[PDB]
Amino acid sequence: VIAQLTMIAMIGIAGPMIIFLLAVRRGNL
Amino acid sequence: ERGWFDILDDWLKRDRFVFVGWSGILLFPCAYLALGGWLTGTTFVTSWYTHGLASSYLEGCNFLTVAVSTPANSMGHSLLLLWGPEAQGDFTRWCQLGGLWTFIALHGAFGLIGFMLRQFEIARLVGVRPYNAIAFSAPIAVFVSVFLIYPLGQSSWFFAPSFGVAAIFRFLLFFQGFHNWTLNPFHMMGVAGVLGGALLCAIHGATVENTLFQDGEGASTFRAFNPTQAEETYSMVTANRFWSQIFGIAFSNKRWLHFFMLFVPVTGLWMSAIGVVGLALNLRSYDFISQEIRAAEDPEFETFYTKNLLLNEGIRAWMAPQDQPHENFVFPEEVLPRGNAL
Amino acid sequence: ANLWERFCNWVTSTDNRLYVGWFGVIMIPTLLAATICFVIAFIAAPPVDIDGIREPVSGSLLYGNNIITGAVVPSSNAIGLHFYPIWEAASLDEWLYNGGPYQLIIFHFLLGASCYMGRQWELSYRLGMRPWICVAYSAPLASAFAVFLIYPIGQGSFSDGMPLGISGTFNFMIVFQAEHNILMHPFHQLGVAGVFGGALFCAMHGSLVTSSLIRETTETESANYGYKFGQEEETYNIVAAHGYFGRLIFQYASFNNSRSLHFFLAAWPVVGVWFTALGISTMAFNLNGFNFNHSVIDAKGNVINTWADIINRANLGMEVMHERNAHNFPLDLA
Amino acid sequence: GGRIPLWIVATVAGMGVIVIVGLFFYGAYAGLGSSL
Amino acid sequence: MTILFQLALAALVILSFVMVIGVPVAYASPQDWDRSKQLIFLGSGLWIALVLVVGVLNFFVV
Amino acid sequence: TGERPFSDIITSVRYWVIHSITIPALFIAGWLFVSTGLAYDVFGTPRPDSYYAQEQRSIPLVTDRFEAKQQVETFLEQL
Amino acid sequence: ATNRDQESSGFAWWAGNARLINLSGKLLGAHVAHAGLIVFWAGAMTLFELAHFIPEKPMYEQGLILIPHIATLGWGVGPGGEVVDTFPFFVVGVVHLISSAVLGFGGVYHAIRGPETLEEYSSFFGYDWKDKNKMTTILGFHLIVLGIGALLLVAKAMFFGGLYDTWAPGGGDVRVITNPTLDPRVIFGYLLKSPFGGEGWIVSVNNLEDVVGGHIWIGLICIAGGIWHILTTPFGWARRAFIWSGEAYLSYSLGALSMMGFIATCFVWFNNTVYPSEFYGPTGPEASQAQAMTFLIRDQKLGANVGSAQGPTGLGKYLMRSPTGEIIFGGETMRFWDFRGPWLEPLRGPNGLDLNKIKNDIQPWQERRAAEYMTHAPLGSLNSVGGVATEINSVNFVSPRSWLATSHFVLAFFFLVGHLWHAGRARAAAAGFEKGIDRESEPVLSMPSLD
Amino acid sequence: KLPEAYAIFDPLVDVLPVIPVLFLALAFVWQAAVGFR
Amino acid sequence: METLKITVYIVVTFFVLLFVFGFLSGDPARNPKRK
Ligand code: CLA
Ligand code: CLA
Ligand code: CLA
Ligand code: CLA
Ligand code: CLA
Ligand code: CLA
Ligand SMILES: CC1=C(/C=C/C(C)=C/C=C/C(C)=C/C=C/C=C(C)/C=C/C=C(C)/C=C/C2=C(C)CCCC2(C)C)C(C)(C)CCC1
Ligand SMILES: CC1=C(/C=C/C(C)=C/C=C/C(C)=C/C=C/C=C(C)/C=C/C=C(C)/C=C/C2=C(C)CCCC2(C)C)C(C)(C)CCC1
Ligand SMILES: CC1=C(/C=C/C(C)=C/C=C/C(C)=C/C=C/C=C(C)/C=C/C=C(C)/C=C/C2=C(C)CCCC2(C)C)C(C)(C)CCC1
Ligand SMILES: CCCCCCCCCCCCO[C@@H]1O[C@H](CO)[C@@H](O[C@H]2O[C@H](CO)[C@@H](O)[C@H](O)[C@H]2O)[C@H](O)[C@H]1O
Ligand SMILES: CCCCCCCS[C@@H]1O[C@H](CO)[C@@H](O)[C@H](O)[C@H]1O
Ligand SMILES: [Cl-]
Ligand SMILES: [Cl-]
Ligand SMILES: [Fe+2]
Ligand SMILES: [Mg+2]
Ligand SMILES: [Mg+2]
Repeated sequence: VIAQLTMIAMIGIAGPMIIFLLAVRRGNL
Repeated sequence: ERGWFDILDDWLKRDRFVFVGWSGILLFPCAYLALGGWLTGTTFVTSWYTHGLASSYLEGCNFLTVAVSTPANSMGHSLLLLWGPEAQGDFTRWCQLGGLWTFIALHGAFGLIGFMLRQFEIARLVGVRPYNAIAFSAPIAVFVSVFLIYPLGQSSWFFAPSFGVAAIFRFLLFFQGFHNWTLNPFHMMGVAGVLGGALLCAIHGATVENTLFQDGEGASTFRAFNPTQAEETYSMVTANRFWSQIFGIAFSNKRWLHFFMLFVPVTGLWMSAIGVVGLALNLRSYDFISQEIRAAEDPEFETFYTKNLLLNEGIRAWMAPQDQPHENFVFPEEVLPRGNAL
Repeated sequence: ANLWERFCNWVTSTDNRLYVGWFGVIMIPTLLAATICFVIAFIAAPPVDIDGIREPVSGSLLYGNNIITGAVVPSSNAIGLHFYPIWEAASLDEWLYNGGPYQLIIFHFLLGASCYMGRQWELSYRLGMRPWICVAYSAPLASAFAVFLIYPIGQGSFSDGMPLGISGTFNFMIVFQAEHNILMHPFHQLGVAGVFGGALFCAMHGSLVTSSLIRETTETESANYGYKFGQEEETYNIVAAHGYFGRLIFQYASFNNSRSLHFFLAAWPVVGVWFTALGISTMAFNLNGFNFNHSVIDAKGNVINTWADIINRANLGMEVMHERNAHNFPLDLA
Repeated sequence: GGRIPLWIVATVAGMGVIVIVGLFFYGAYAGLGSSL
Repeated sequence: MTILFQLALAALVILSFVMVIGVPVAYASPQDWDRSKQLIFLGSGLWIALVLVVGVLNFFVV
Repeated sequence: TGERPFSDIITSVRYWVIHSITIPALFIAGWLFVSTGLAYDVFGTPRPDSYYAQEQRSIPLVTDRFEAKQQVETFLEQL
Repeated sequence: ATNRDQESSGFAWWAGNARLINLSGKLLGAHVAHAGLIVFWAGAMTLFELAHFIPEKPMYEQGLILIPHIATLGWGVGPGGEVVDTFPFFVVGVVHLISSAVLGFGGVYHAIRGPETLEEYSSFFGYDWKDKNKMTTILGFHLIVLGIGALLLVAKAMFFGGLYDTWAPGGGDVRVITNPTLDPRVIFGYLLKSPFGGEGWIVSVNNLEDVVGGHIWIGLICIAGGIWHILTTPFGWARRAFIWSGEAYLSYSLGALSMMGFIATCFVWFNNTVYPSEFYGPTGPEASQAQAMTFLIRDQKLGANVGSAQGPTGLGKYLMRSPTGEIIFGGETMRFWDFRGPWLEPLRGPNGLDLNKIKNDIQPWQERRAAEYMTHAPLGSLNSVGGVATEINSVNFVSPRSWLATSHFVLAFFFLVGHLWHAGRARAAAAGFEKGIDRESEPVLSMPSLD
Repeated sequence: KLPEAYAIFDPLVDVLPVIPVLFLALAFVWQAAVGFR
Repeated sequence: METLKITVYIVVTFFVLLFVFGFLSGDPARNPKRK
């Protein structure tokens, strides 16, 4: 259950992380 | 402006994010207490002592099943004031006796007064005709008839609607089984006004959107409108021709069209209210006597009207013992109406 | 041109008092057949053995009904989903007994109303309009398909389609609540939100525009005389309306864009009624409303009733009484 | 008044609402109200 | 073998997670495209080989 | 009108400093209200073991108007 | 940011993907990334099903929709639908999951890195919506693909282990199809069958020989049609009938998908050959027929003469006649007399249900299956309480049939809307009034008044 | 069940089928990053 | 019943044929703008 919530936390963050990584870098968003 | 009254008036009418006005001194505390009473009760308060029911998130209910339930039938039409002779200032006891019900019903009733005063007050300050306030009399007649008149005609508040999603559904089914409310022509005009209103809403919004003038280049057409522009954003002429050829008749007068949009659902809700006043007294539209006489004498005569009364008698027999616990109904298995097998 | 090209020109003519069109060519005869059969049956049809148990139910005015109790009664459960046209029967006598008029009415009606929807697309094309009025109409039309066709299909019988009468409709609602707990189904709840909201925004829009009509008429004459058909100037002041409504609630809770405002008026009841239609069309396959019967349990295991359980008690009353001679085995599975 | 970008504030507040609502659904299946 | 399998699969998982983030960010980054293009190609190769390895080793742990 | 836009307020570092403390403190206070059992006694809601006595076959329904408070009290004593 | 705003593209954000209409490279991206989501779901959902799966409980008690699809192809199952081996389930899920990373890769690349348009870069892959020849050619490519897809089903069925056959003599089992139905009178006959009761159009297909022959026909037809469309351009009657635009081709496809969604809903609801009740649970009709069979068995065991027992209405309590005379079960299930099922057919003679056989030949396994199917009727609540709507909580069940029918009715329905939306928008845009009425060339102002 | 050697990746497998929904939500994070232009 | 069946089949075929040929007869061109 802790494993499940952690997995879904890492997968959940992957999306916005990308956006943020591109925003900080002034990427082609 | 002069004296304290006029200074206060100045302050009340300031152009802020949330208008206040004089109506606000009534509106805001009563709306807020009615709502916070609802959220408080549905969150933490039981219905065990009044109905034999759980009714809060605390007890395990979900959004569809929580309620602030009516007081016990033994309470009659008591105001059930916190400081009244029932609770005697005891807050816990008050909650247990149904105090939140009358709390929410009466604050909600004064809040609704406040809202409609707010509609008269704002319209007067903006300099518009107060049609919105007038339209709001329909919600008022519904709230007052159903939440106040109805239980006042009956034995006690217990029979008012309880404030909850599933509780309201129960209220619906009780009205079918006990009052045969679907048969009632005042409810039928209500339905016509509500479904006709919804039809008028869909059809007017769709007609405007599909006879728009091209006033922009964008394939999204929302930006091609200006609040202060002189001209109609859609063609009444084309709309009129379209409906005339499709349906056979069309509006030609935009003032009529809009007035009609006010008239239909407002009149509808008013009619349902009158029927509910009738039901406060068990003055139902329950039966057609001529059908009963024929059916009593001719056991091969059957209609949808006879079929639905067998359903009602099923509803009464099967729901009453748990729905009306103060009656101590014990209905042995052999007396319960049932068809074959089921 | 040739005879055909003249015909095409007429059918599609923008100048007919009532638009005909290619959809119209299917719509006109089907709707006439449905209308005519309906009227004659409502007045004069004999009793119909709806539940196929030789228990004919009287629907027509001449056989002892009034406007409220009257109906065109669904076709026999013994037929099921079989196609029962007039030529499948040995006689009209038999056809009437078994509820043949119902199938004739609802099939011609559904085809006709579908074409009515196509026709709305068609005329808007002929007139140079944007095309989506027909989409708004798909909502009531879908609802009609739900109770006259999809539900029968799921349940295996036209005897369970909505009856074509007032009390009949109520019978259908009540049995439906018993069998599907429709009230506890969120698509039905969206439907209520759709029609209550539709009524509300109707009363609102009507009232906001009316309250804002520009002074154009005498203190004695109807204000409607203040608006002329086809006039180019807008007959009310939308900025004054927004000034009112934005203050009634708050500024951004209010529309100043007539186009997005009329969009919301189209979308709210149409989407909510789509969900209603889909409620009925999915309970057609017995995916039913939420069941919280005996959901709250005490420490020992005593069931603590909720309002869901009182709903259950009413549903049970409907269940055990409905079609009181039709069940021989303990479960009602369709 | 501009430091933290509105898109992040929205994505974060939006994730909070999901979490708290997901929790409420879990509780439908566990403990009080679970029918077990 | 059983330990070998599990690291290999964990490694696929981890590589995947770094590809998921890295490939979109790389592709839409203004400057760093020289170093990026090579790794994308490298990560891709490692990812493919790792799928085969887990695929083959499956038959030794199952 | 006048007030600072919400847009400004909720993107401002000072907003997040204040509310990164007040939001969680309220939430935790809400949690404790239930976890201590305090909610049950304020509102008079039964815990799972307090709906019925061990052998009781009927509901403690209020049947008296002016001594209902006392009935609940009696009904509460025998649990 | 080449036209990724409303000002440049004239499409608001919520119509964002309409910005892709003439950006073939970015649009290919959208499409490949999307197929990746589809293939992804298939693989991950399969794995999730397999992780949750208890082989000894019926699939249909486990909320499974994909494993049943795999099993019907004959993988992982044996006599009676018994699971003999879950590894094929595993293989199917993994291979989809891996494959989806590849599609996702391609999709993300074309969407975000490759050339936004493909016409400058390549004429083979580039296209203009209005190029009637290119459009039929792409279409033609996909027809060939689809054809091969149908022939893979055939290949599985005839050469790679066969298919699960609920009708297999002696009981349901996997079986190699050696003699598929080739006669066009049978295969195309199905298409001309009425959709009403006792007929059921194509939903009626009740043997694997027909299913295999049908796919042989379809694979050939589709390859043939693909070649045809690569080699030809549209005839002039077709040119004059259709709107030729991206948005219009979408709309046609939306209409065909809605239609297919509806067909799929009825297939899973009624059909127990290509949706074996062993995997999918009993049909509604089947479960209703099982209840009458169950009580007929019970009561006759108790001494009842089931043929002459008159029910309260005067119709036979257990047995009665259809409107064409066939012996059928009584009570409400009279409506379901068109139902056919392998646990039931042994009792059916030329006149319908046979009283001699009913009195003497009912085997225990038939009693067992009828009890099973009666008690797994596809009825339950949205929160998955199995039973009638008045049932108490206890049983966690909604039939896979209800999930598959309901989901697809909703999907087919909204696709129909999508079709009307796009067809009507495509018509208007082709004629040039999709943005509104020209205030200075208002058509209605140039027409004679109606009256 | 998954073959035993994979049991370790069990809770991961429990969460994957949700990933497609996250792609729809992601479009909205992304559009918010670019002000819904 | 047979003549009824045949009459109706003929009726329906006629109207269905009108609808099909009708939309085949250059429908896109039947609008007020671009033809
Ligand atoms: C506009 C604001 C407003 C209004 C109209 C109401 C109205 C109501 N409240 Mg609510 N309430 C409010 C705000 C309001 N409340 C606020 C802000 C709180 C938080 C403190 C509450 C908390 C609350 C509780 C806890 C309860 C109510 C209850 C009630 C009801 C009975 C009140 C009563 O009998 O008063 C009697 C008093 C008056 C009407 C005031 C008289 C004023 C006149 C004009 C002057 C007279 C003064 C007097 C002569 C001088 C002192 C007397 C001395 C000489 C002996 C009624 C529906 C009860 C209820 O809902 O029961 C179900 C109840 O239990 N309220
Ligand atoms: C929805 C309810 C509602 C609304 C929107 C209006 C609106 C209007 N009233 Mg009408 N009125 C109403 C109900 C309403 N009234 C009721 C029930 C009565 C008593 C018969 C009146 C008596 C009345 C008169 C005699 C006059 C108006 C007039 C007016 C107009 C000016 C505003 C005003 O005077 O308000 C008055 C204020 C209110 C209605 C709100 C009162 C708030 C109370 C005092 C709160 C009480 C708390 C309570 C004591 C708690 C105890 C509860 C208990 C059960 C325990 C306007 C058209 C005047 C007019 O027409 O001008 C041309 C006018 O002359 N009103
Ligand atoms: C299946 C869903 C789907 C797909 C496949 C697409 C695809 C696309 N969209 Mg549409 N869109 C969608 C849904 C979708 N969209 C929804 C639901 C909305 C409403 C919110 C929109 C609203 C919208 C607008 C307003 C616009 C688009 C545009 C586009 C295109 C350009 C994207 C871009 O420039 O991003 C730049 C974004 C980034 C650089 C951030 C990263 C994006 C990547 C692809 C994330 C990948 C993460 C993934 C996990 C990686 C796996 C890697 C692994 C395999 C190795 C692209 C073809 C644009 C357009 O048409 O361009 C001409 C455009 O302006 N979309
Ligand atoms: C064809 C589509 C389809 C079907 C028939 C099923 C069916 C099933 N699934 Mg699978 N699934 C799907 C797609 C589908 N799912 C997708 C897209 C995902 C990824 C999120 C999953 C991931 C998944 C998991 C993780 C699980 C299932 C489980 C199940 C079972 C129980 C489902 C349940 O309880 O729902 C409850 C009902 C809902 C959540 C309500 C859905 C209502 C939607 C949102 C209404 C909106 C309608 C329309 C689409 C919107 C249009 C809007 C309009 C304005 C245009 C059932 C067998 C469970 C199980 O038993 O596995 C063994 C389980 O644990 N599913
Ligand atoms: C059907 C979808 C599709 C289409 C029409 C295209 C078309 C194109 N691609 Mg894209 N792409 C796709 C999907 C697609 N691709 C996928 C899945 C990936 C990830 C592997 C990519 C990754 C990719 C990159 C990185 C590049 C392209 C490039 C190209 C261009 C040249 C391709 C070529 O000439 O090869 C000719 C043919 C071959 C080399 C042989 C192909 C061998 C295939 C893979 C085997 C047969 C497949 C078979 C039918 C089964 C398919 C699986 C199916 C069941 C799902 C052209 C615009 C290039 C580009 O745009 O230039 C700027 C480029 O650099 N593609
Ligand atoms: C996705 C599959 C697909 C699509 C989208 C198309 C699309 C096209 N085809 Mg191709 N075709 C295909 C597959 C496809 N084809 C296959 C597999 C074959 C081999 C058999 C062909 C062989 C073929 C020929 C021989 C011709 C086309 C033609 C065309 C064009 C016009 C077709 C038309 O107006 O039909 C719409 C249908 C009609 C006009 C017939 C009248 C409508 C009847 C009454 C409808 C009845 C159906 C009803 C709803 C009931 C359904 C069930 C039914 C079986 C009972 C268009 C480019 C024409 C062309 O331009 O070739 C270059 C043409 O002459 N196709
Ligand atoms: C009664 C009383 C009183 C009062 C109190 C109050 C005033 C309270 C308030 C309270 C409150 C004020 C509370 C609140 C609450 C809230 C909540 C609890 C919320 C929730 C929410 C949610 C859950 C969300 C949801 C959703 C939706 C809605 C849609 C979107 C999506 C979602 C799903 C997210 C007094 C003391 C005077 C006196 C005595 C009595
Ligand atoms: C364009 C665009 C978009 C979209 C995109 C997309 C749609 C994408 C997709 C993507 C994808 C589609 C991806 C996929 C991926 C996959 C992966 C990455 C996988 C891998 C796998 C693995 C690693 C496995 C493992 C295993 C095994 C082998 C065995 C069993 C267990 C397990 C599972 C562990 C959006 C909306 C955002 C917007 C912007 C633009
Ligand atoms: C596999 C299989 C099989 C077979 C199948 C087949 C053989 C199929 C076929 C199918 C087909 C063969 C189909 C067809 C379809 C068609 C359609 C769907 C059509 C459509 C049309 C349209 C849409 C048109 C339109 C129009 C009109 C009407 C008028 C003018 C204009 C236009 C052109 C627009 C069987 C059952 C044996 C068994 C099981 C499996
Ligand atoms: C059961 C369904 C029947 C199956 C038939 C379908 C197969 C396709 C056959 C197409 C052959 C007919 O082709 C089509 O017919 C009509 C009548 O002849 C033609 O004739 C029409 O031409 C123009 C088109 O602008 C019209 O304005 C004019 O009123 C009309 O005479 C169409 O322009 C032609 O394109
Ligand atoms: C509490 C609300 C009742 C308000 C109505 C009474 C107004 S009363 C009015 O008030 C003036 C100041 O404005 C004083 O200067 C004056 O002496 C007094 O008569
Ligand atoms: Cl009934
Ligand atoms: Cl029965
Ligand atoms: Fe309007
Ligand atoms: Mg819980
Ligand atoms: Mg697990």
